[PDB]
Amino acid sequence: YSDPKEYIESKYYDALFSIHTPLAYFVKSNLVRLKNTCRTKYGSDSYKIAYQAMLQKFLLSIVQFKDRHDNRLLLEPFSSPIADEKRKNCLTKFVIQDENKNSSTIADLCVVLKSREIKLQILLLLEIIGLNDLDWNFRDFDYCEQLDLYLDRACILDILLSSETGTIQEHKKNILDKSKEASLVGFINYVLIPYFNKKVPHAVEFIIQKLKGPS
Repeated sequence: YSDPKEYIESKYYDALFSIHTPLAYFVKSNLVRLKNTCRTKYGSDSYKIAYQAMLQKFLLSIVQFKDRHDNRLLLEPFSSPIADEKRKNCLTKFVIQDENKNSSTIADLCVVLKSREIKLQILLLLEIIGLNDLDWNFRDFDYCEQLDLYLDRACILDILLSSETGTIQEHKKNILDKSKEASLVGFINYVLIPYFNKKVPHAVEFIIQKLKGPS
């Protein structure tokens, strides 16, 4: 994808719908390449602004997120064919071609995608926070407010699943396995800390407190 807008649309939706793929690749590879391209195209003076605008496109207000997920919008055709292809590939893999497709395939797919997109939104936010030098805010605690709300949704989702009892069923169970990137603990240890702790360390610390205790 030559056009940067198409590149990031492609990578955001590949990251979301392509559920077996680590988010570490979205961060260390996709976001970095996009940022480079903006650096080159817009110049070192002013690229942060354009980079931010490109990311912000995929940022979901808490109201928009609730609609996307309560009404299972992710099952529906996207008018953009780049996003839509990734949706279809996900459905082909987990709802059409899987022999065990059953009565709880859809609900599990929707919760795996919801858990996954919460993480993606936290990532977008952390990236924007770093760009705008907003980390100091997390010393003693609106993008910062938005991060906070998504962290609430992350751990509530986690608790909801934990309070409850096909290959999508394994992905769902991975959300609560600490050894996996799909879990909050894994998302902290394999993504947040390695790729965000050097910039944004106060935000990372805040995330750890919010999601796990003070320890």
